[PDB]
Amino acid sequence: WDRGIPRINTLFQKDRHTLAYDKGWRVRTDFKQYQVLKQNPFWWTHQRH
Amino acid sequence: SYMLPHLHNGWQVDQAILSEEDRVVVIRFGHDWDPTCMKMDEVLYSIAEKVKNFAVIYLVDITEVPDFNKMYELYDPCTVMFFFRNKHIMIDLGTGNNNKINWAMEDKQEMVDIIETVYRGARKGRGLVVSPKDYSTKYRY
Amino acid sequence: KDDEEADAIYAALDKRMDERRKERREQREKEEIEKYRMERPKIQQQFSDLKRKLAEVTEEEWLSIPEVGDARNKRQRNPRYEKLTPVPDSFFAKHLQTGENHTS
Amino acid sequence: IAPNLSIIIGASTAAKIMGVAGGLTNLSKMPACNIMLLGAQRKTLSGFSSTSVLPHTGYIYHSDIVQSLPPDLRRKAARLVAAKCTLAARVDSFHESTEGKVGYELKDEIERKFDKWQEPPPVKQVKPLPAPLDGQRKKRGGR
Amino acid sequence: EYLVSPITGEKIPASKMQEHMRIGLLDPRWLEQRDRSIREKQSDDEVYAPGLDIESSLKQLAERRTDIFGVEETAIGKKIG
Amino acid sequence: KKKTIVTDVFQGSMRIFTKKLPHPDLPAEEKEQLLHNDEYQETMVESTFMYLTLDLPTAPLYKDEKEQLIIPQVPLFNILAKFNGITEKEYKTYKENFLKRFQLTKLPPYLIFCIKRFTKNNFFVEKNPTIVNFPITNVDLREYLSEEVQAVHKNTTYDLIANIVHDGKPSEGSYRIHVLHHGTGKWYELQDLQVTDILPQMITLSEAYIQIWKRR
Amino acid sequence: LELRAAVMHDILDMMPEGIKQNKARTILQHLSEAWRCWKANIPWKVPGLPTPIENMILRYVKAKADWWTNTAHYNRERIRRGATVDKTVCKKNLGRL
Amino acid sequence: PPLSYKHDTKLLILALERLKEAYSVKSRLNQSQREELGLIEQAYDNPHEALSRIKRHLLTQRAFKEVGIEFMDLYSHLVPVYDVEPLEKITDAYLDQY
Amino acid sequence: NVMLESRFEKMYEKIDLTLLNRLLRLIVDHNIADYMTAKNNVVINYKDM
Amino acid sequence: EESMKWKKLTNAQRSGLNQIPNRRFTLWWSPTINRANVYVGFQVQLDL
RNA sequence: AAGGUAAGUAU
Repeated sequence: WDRGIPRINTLFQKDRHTLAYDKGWRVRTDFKQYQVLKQNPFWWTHQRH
Repeated sequence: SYMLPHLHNGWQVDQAILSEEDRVVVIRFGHDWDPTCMKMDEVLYSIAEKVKNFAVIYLVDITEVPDFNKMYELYDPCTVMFFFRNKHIMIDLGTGNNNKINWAMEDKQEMVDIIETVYRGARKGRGLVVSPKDYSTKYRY
Repeated sequence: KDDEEADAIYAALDKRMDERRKERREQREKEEIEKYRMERPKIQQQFSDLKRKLAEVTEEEWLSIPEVGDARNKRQRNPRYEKLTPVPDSFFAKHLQTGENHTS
Repeated sequence: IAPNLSIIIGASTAAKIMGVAGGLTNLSKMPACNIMLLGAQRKTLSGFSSTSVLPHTGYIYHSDIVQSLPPDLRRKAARLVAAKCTLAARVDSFHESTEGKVGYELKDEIERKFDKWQEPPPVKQVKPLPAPLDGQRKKRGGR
Repeated sequence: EYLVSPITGEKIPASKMQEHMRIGLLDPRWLEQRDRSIREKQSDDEVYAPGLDIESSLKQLAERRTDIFGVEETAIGKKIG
Repeated sequence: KKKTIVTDVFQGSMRIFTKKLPHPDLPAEEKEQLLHNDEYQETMVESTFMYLTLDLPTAPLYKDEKEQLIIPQVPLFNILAKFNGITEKEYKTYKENFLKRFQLTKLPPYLIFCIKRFTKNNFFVEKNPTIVNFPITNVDLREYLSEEVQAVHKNTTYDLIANIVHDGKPSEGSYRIHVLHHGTGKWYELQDLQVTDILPQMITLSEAYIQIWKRR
Repeated sequence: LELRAAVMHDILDMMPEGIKQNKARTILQHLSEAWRCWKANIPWKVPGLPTPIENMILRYVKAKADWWTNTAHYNRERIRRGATVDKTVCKKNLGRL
Repeated sequence: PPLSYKHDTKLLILALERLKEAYSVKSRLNQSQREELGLIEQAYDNPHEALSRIKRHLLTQRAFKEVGIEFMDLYSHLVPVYDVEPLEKITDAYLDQY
Repeated sequence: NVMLESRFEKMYEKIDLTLLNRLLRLIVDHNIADYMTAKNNVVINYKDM
Repeated sequence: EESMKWKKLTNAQRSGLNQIPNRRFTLWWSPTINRANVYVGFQVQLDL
C-alpha cells in the first residue's frame, strides 16, 4: 500500500472500470492550462491514475 | 481634472459643504498642475457619474483658496477630504492620518468603495469609518 | 511693520547667500533643458501645425460635430445583477464517493 | 429589356442573373429567396469552417452595392437587394416603368436602408450606481 | 371606405387603420413611464463642469504648466514664464 | 574640386524657400505686423543636393470602412508633390515652425530617391509601411521644374535601374535590391549572395527604400 | 493625462466662444472614442467630424498609442526582471499586453 | 463513432467528468458556470440524446460560435486561455476521449 | 556523442489548417477530421476585439 | 456569514464580510499576538 | 521618527 507508480491503492479504486478508457490523460492535464485560467501545480500527474 | 466643478473662494467651499444634505461632499485640495493631483483628479473624474447619487466631487486650489491650509493641514501635493451634513467624516485608512487621503489612488473601484463606506457610516451618524482596505503597505510584490 | 522689515532683511540675506552660483547654475539649467528639448519637444509644440489648421474650420462645421453614442446595447451597458449560487450537492456526494475503495 | 433591374445591381449582375435564371420571365416567376442564391457555388471547404467559405452566396451577394457594406451586414444587404431585384424583375417582365422610375425608387429605398444600418449609435445615458439604502423593505412570501 | 373598429366599434377611414389600431392599444403604462423618465432627466444635477469653466480650467493649467505649453519653460508649478 | 564624377553623376540643385511662422498665440494683427519684418518673409536658399529625400504620408491608424486593415497606397507623384512651388511643408522644430518650400533647378543625370521609411516617434523608432506605386519605365519631372530651368533641361524622363527594399522591423532589418541588367529587360533581385530573376511588376509591390533613376 | 490636457486646450483654444459652452465635453468624448477604437483595433470614422479636428485627434491617438505601447513593454520588462509591483499595475499591464 | 458503439457511454462519462473537474473545489457558481454544469447534468441524465447530438455535430456542424480568449499572467510570458461554448465543449471533449 | 535539445518554435501558430486536415484524413474519418479542423477556424473574442 | 454569501451586495460590503475568518483566526490566537514580548511598545487599555 | 487618534454628549 502507498508504494509504486502508479500506486497500488489505485487497483482498489471504485472508478477503475471507467478509468481504463481514459487514454492520453497526461497530455490533457498538461493541456488544461489553455482552458482553465487557474494554474495547476500538479500538471504532471493525475490523482486518480 | 478640468471637467470637475471648481470652488474659487472659501465661502464657495463652505456653501458646497453646507448645500448637500443627502450626499457626501468629496473635495480635493491641491493644484490642477500637480501630477499627483492630476492622477487623483482623473480617478475622481472616472467615478464622478457613478457616485452622483450619493456623492458630489469638487476641486479646490489651495493657493487660490488658502483659507483651509492651517485648519485642515493641507500641506501635501494632493489631499481628498470627506464631508457629510457639515461634518468632516474621518476614515481609518490605516496610514496614521485618519482625516484625509493625502496620496493618489489608481483604482476607480477603490475610491468608489471608500466613498460608499463614508456615505454609509455618515448616514448612520458616525464621525469615523473604517476603510475596507488597509494602506499601511502598498501591496507591492 | 518692523516684523516685515526683519523678515525682508533675513530674506535678502538668504538671497545674497545664494548668489555664489545662482547665475552659473541657472544658465546651466537653461542650456540643459534646451539640450533635452530638441530630443523631447513639448507636447503643445508637436500639435502646433495641426492647431494652426483649426483656424479655417467654419463655425457651421464647428456646430455640426456629432455627439458620441455608445454602441453597446442595454444588456452590455447595464447587465442585470449576476447571482452566485452554491455548487450542487452531487459534487460533495461524488467527492465522498471518490474516497471509497473496493475490498478486492 | 430590364431597365428597372439594371439600376439596382448594374447590367453585369443583371446579365448574370438573367442568364442563370433562364430568362426575364423565368426570373420573375421565382421567389426572392431563390434569386438571392442564383449563381451560388457549393465551394469545397479545405479544413476551414463553412463561415470562412461564404455559403449560400450568389451573384447578388458579390454585386457592387452588396459588397460595399461591411462583412457583418452583407447577408442582410444581399437579402434586401435580392428582394428589390425580384420586385424590379417582376415589373420589368411586364415592360412597365421603362424609364426606370420603379428602379430608381427601389435603389433609393435600398440606399436609405443601408444608411440606416450604417447609422451611428445614439447617445445612451450612463446609469449611476444606486445609492446605499438602510430602510426596511417588505418582501412577499408564497410559493 | 369606412372599416368598423374592432376595439371601439366605430368607423374609421381605411387610410387610418394601422395607426388607429396602434394608438388604440397604447398602454397607459407607456404614458406613466414617459412621465417618470421626463421627471428623472430634468431634475438630475450636472456632474461635470460647463464648457466655459472647462476652458478656463485648461487655461489656468496651461499657465501653470510650462513643461507642456507656452514657449519658455519654467518649473512644473511656476507661472512667471 | 567642384566637378567630380560623383558630383557630375548624382549631384543636382534645388532651391529652398523658407518662410518663418510666428507663435500661434500671437494675434492676427500682430502676425500681419510681423509679416512686414523680413524674419517671417520668404528667404531664397539655393543649395545643391546629393539625393532627394521623399517623405511618406503617415500610415493609416485604423481599419477601412469594411473592417479590414488595408496596406497604404500612395502614388509616386503624391510623394513627389515635394520639390515644387505649390506645396508648402511645415517643419516643426523644437523651438519654432517654418514653411520650407523646395524648387528643383538642376536635375542631375542620375537621380537618387531616398524614402524616409524610418522615423523616430516620441518614444521609439517606427517604420512606415506605406507602399509607393511608381512606374519603372516612364516618369516625367518637367512639371516640377521651374519655367526658367525647363528650357535648359530638355530631358526629364527617368528610368528606374535599382531599387533597394527594406523588409521587416528596423531592429531585424533585411536589405534587398532589385537591379536592372542593362541591355536586357530582365530585373534581378539581389538578396545577399542569392540572385533571383524578378518580374518588373513585383518590384513596385515592395517597400522601396532607395531608388536610382537614369535620364538616358 | 498631459497629452489629453494639451490636445483639449489646443482644440478649445480656437473654438468659437459662443459654442465652447455646450461642446467642450463632446470633443473629449470624441477623443476617448477614437482612443478606445484604436485599443479595440476597430476602424474609427466620424462622418460629421471636420478634417482638421479629425487630423488633430488622429495625431493625439498616434502619440498616445506610442506612449501606451512603450509603457506596456517597459512595465512587462520590469515584471520579468522582478521589479516590485502592485496588483493594479499588473492587471493594467496584462490588459495592454 | 458507430451508433451502437460499445464504449460509447464510457467515453461520454469520462468527457463529462473531465468537464466537471473545473468545479470540484468551487464554492460559488457563475451564471455561465451554472448553465454549463446544467448541460453536463442533462447530458448525464440522458446519455443517448447527448450522444445523438454529438454525432449530429460531428457529421454536419462546420460553423461554430466565437471563442473568448484570456491570458494567464505568468510573469515570464502570457499563456492563452480559450473559452469554448459549453454545447461545443461536450462534443469536443467526447471527440478527444474517443 | 552529442545531446541536442530544442523546440519546434511557433509550433502551434504555424499549423496550416488545410495541411492539418489533409493529414488528419489519413488517420480518422474525413467527417471527424473536417470537424476538428473547422473547429480551429473560429472567431476569437476578447472584450471588444 | 453563510446567508450573506448569496445576497446581492456591493464590493465594499463583500470586502467587509471577507474579514470574519481573519477576525476568528486573530481572536483564536489572541493570547499570542497580543503580547508585549511579541509587539514591543506601549500598552493601551481597552475601554470598558 | 511613524504606519498604535474610537466618534461623542455633558461639566
